[PDB]
Amino acid sequence: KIRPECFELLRVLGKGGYGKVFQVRKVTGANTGKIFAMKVLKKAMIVRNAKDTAHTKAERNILEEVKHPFIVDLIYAFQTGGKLYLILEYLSGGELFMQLEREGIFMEDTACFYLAEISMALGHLHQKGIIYRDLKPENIMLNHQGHVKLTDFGLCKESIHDTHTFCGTIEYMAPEILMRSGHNRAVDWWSLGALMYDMLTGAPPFTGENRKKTIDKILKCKLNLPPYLTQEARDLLKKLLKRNAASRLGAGPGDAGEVQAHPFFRHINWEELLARKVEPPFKPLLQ
Ligand SMILES: CCc1cncnc1N1CCN(Cc2nc3cc(C(F)(F)F)ccc3[nH]2)CC1
Ligand SMILES: [Zn+2]
Repeated sequence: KIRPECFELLRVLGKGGYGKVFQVRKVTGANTGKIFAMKVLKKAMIVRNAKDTAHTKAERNILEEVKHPFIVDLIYAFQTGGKLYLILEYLSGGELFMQLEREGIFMEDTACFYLAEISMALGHLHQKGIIYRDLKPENIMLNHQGHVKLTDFGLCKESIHDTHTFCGTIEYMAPEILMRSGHNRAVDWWSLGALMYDMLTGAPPFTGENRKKTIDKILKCKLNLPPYLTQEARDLLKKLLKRNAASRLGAGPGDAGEVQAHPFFRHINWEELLARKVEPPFKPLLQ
C-alpha cells in the first residue's frame, strides 16, 4: 500500500502553479533508502479546468505506457483527497540546458550524441502515438551517467499563465503549433532542429526583441545557416527547420529512421547507443 507516508521529503526541485516536484527518500519496503522524484499536484487547482484535468490524465497514461532508456520512468502513482502524486526515478544529472549554458556552443560531436539519443526517444513516443512538442533544453534531463531523459509530459510548470502553449519560451516550437492550425509528429522533428541549432550556434534559430517578433520570425522561417558548421550539420538543419511540416526529415513514414539515417549521425552505432554503451560527452558526477 504505497502512501505519502512511505516517503520523506528532502528538498524542492521545482515549484509551479499546479504543484511541486520534490526529491524524496522511500523509508518503507524493499526500496527503503532509495531516492526518487515526487511530483505533487494540487487537485483543486486542476479540476476547475477541463483541459488541465485531461492533460493530467494524459500525463499519467503516457508515463504508464512508455518504457524506454531515454524517457523518465514512473515508479508509483497514487492520490489523496487533495493531491495527485507521481513517483518518478530521480535524475541527478540536471537539465541539458545547464550543459549548454556552461559550454556556450557544443562541439558537433557533443551535439550529435544528445540529438541521437533524443531521436530514439522521439521514435518511441511516435510509435505510441505521442507527440513531445517542445525540445527546449530545459525539457531534457540527464541521468547520473550523462544520458538523455525526456521528462516533460504534464501540466505547465509556470506560476503565471498566458491554455498553456505560450506560457514558457516558444522558440523551439513548430510554426503550426503557434498558429494552432493542426499538427502531428512532424512538430518534434522541427523542434529537434531548433535544439540542434541552439547547440551549435549558441541560440535558437528564430528570436525577436519580443514575443510578437519571435512568433513572426518562426512563421516566416527564414533560416540563417551559419557557414562554419559541417555540410552534414547544415543539411540536417535545413531539412528539419522547414515551414512545410510534411516535407521535414522525419515527417515521412520512416519517422526517426529517416533522421537517424542522415550523414550527420554517420558515426553513431544505434545498438550501442540504445544500450547506453556509448560514453557521454559530459559526466555530471565528475562536474
Ligand atoms: C520529475 C522528474 C525529475 C526527476 N528527477 C529529477 N528532477 C526531475 N524534475 C524534472 C522536472 N523539473 C521541472 C518541473 N516540472 C514541474 C511541474 C510542476 C507542476 F506541479 F506541474 F506544477 C511544478 C514544478 C515543476 N518543475 C523539476 C525536476
Ligand atoms: Zn501555463
